[PDB]
Amino acid sequence: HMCDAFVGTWKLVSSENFDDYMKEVGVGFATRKVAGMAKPNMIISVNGDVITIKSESTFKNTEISFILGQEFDEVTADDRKVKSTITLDGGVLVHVQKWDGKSTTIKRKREDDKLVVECVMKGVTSTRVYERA
Ligand SMILES: Cc1ccc(C(=O)CC(C)(C)CC(=O)O)cc1Br
Repeated sequence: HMCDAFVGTWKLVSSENFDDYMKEVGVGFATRKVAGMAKPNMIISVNGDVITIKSESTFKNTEISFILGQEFDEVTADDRKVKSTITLDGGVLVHVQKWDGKSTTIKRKREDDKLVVECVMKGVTSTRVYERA
């Protein structure tokens, strides 16, 4: 029942500062423009200890399955090859991605009826708000 309140199908409804976050990550112009249009469906499910987060989008579909605290390989939507570790900290899913000596942290939280995604690269934060689909 660890991630019960995250499970479901969610649709992106708002984004703030995503272009700057993507710049800080190293995403190039064309990918930033096309990625920034997308309104993905995020599908979260749990089976035993395995959490799956899928993103269905007009830009790029992605899928990760993981066990909390156990590092895994991830190919991000912008085609970075990262090493990811996801933990639960006070009810927040905390996702750290490492690649090329860089790091970004993505936090996912339930707030009211929304799922709020905060993406941080150095001093730059983007906030992406999802509602139930
Ligand atoms: C270029 C690009 C396109 C999409 C995404 C994501 O959707 C994942 C995050 C950042 C975690 C945001 C979210 O899930 O809404 C990331 C990058 Br970089």
